[PDB]
Amino acid sequence: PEVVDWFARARRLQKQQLHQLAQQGTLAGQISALVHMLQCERGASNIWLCSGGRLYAAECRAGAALVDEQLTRFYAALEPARDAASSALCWRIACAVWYLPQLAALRKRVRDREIAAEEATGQFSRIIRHLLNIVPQLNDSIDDPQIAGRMVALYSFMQGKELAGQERALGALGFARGQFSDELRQQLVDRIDGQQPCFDSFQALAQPPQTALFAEQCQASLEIEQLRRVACTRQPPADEGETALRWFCAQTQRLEQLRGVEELLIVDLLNAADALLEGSIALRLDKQLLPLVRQQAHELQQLSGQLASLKDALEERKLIEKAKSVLMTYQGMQEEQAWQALRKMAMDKNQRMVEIARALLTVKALW
Amino acid sequence: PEVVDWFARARRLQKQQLHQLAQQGTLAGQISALVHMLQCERGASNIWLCSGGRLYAAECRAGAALVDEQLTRFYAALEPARDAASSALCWRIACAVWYLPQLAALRKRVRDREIAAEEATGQFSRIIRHLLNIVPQLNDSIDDPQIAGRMVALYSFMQGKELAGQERALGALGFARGQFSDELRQQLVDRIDGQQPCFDSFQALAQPPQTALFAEQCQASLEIEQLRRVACTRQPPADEGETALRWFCAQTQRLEQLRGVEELLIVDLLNAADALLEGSIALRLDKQLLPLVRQQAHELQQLSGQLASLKDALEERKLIEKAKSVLMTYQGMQEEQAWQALRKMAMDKNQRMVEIARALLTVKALWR
Repeated sequence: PEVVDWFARARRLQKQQLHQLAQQGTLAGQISALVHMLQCERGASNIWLCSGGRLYAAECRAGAALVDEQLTRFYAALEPARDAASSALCWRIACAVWYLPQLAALRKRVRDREIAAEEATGQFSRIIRHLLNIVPQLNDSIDDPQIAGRMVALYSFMQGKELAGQERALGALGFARGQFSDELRQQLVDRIDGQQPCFDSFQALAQPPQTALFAEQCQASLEIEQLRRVACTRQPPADEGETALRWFCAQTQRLEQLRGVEELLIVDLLNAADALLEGSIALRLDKQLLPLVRQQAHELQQLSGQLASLKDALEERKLIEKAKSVLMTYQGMQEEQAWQALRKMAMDKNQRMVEIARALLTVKALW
Repeated sequence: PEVVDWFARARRLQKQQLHQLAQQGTLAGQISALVHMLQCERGASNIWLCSGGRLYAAECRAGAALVDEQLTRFYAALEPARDAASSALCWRIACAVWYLPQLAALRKRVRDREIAAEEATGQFSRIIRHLLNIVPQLNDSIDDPQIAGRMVALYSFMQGKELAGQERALGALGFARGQFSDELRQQLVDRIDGQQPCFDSFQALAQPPQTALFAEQCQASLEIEQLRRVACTRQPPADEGETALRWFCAQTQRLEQLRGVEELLIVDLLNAADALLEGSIALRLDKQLLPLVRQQAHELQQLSGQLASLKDALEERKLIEKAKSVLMTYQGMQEEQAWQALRKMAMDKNQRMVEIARALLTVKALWR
């Protein structure tokens, strides 16, 4: 009866949407490439600055050029959206497009070394962050469940990879100074913690050949694992940039492996979109709308937001200090020992430290 | 340059969306009213069935008439929505409209008493849930930040009120039987804890005059609180329906108070809609997109689905059983004592029992 008409419209709308999957997939792929080159540029700039202008100048120069190439292709890929993007998507594109022109200024300062590594790192990260924020919004305008599923798996991956890039940066800073402040250490830990939800989401949503590829091509790194423990537990070697470089090179190799997988996710998504363009109701509705999947996308985007917010960072640190007190009081731990205990529980349960701390505070009646 | 170009198109699109506000606001109001009448019918049918066809026949008949009256208005409010409906909104609407025609069959069984109170309760609840699921979807085509914020606050409130209604039904069943099984008790507890995030979300998002009205009009009930404690602790009195009625009536007054506030929210939303028709980027962005607000709507829908799913219910019970074992082993608690401890922590911390359970399993290396 009336029901048939609501399905007829839903189906009409979805068939129209079919024709935008190509432009949408291409934009996502183009955002991925730009972000990747920006990640390369951020890395080279970091070493350039931490080395006092001794190293990686060539890489900075090649990086910037490759970024400029991808910028062109990104602006090209935005064209289809000019007369089709929703209000919310337009806002996301606007914020991303707003920061891009700052590259000129930023590069000059990196070149002249009139900026600190943490600052330049922060500015590259912000540009990247707003570019990535386009993706989930892109997904809100995609009705096909298979493709929306692939978009969220891809975004999850891209977001984990970005947090891996921030791990590289923060760790390089610490090893270059020869010390990790408690602040820097916490940020490093937060960048490592944060990857977990991202790649977990990716594994839950990806296709079997994709996760197979991930497990094979992106194996855990012993050296990175050891270096993480060093940064979190003791003074690094005073080898004047040598350990920083070992860290940087190992992380760079990991990031290149991740990129190899990411490129395949984008190929698979484009091919899948091509295929589609070749033509109980409640149970069916969840499979069609994928509400929990799209929520996951929003949660990762939100997690990203919080890591870039000082308000949020200090809020979470408040909880962690509280949880440390509980361990200090009821368990006779020392401050550093309390922090390490929470950190260890976070690793073992695959949760962030603030999640462990909140958990401890909710059941504190038992202490 | 290009920047202003994107902002210009956004503003322009938003301006155009102002024209859908009246029908979106109206549809939300008609959904609210239909859900309310269905809640009245659910409760009447429940007393009719639990009293073995002795009480509430008049209320059932009247309630059904009111529902039919609102269905007409609901179906009318759908006509304008058609022209602006996204694919996902179409699906939500189709789902809700798919179950509506089943009311006739359900009522006949209710009259003939050829259905159990829990079964009749569940079928009303299912129609209600799909109607409610339309509301958050309404936001996928609402660009205005203030309105979208109002829609989520309303949905949060509507959802808390629905769960309060399920609390009434579950408690009445238990008191009518003279016993709460461990099962019925968990479902009751779950309906009560579920209300917390709904009304917390409403309070965070509503306007000060709206939270004010709520704080004054919908104050906690000592009688309901005492009866909750009875249902969760000891055996209820075998007074052949007397306590059940006491429960039902207290809860029904509570729901009418909530309804008063809900009607205000709708009036306010409509006024705001009319007044709109007649009118540091990370900062501007958040204010405009309201990611936290969309997150809240997500979570409440998630909670809603979980309470409706046996898979989800049993997944969560597994966690609660594990947490109980932890208390039984490392703290020497009896099983019932263990369960009571978890429920207690959940009230005190304003979290669901499964969240308390998860918290304890997360840190149990500390007890080890």
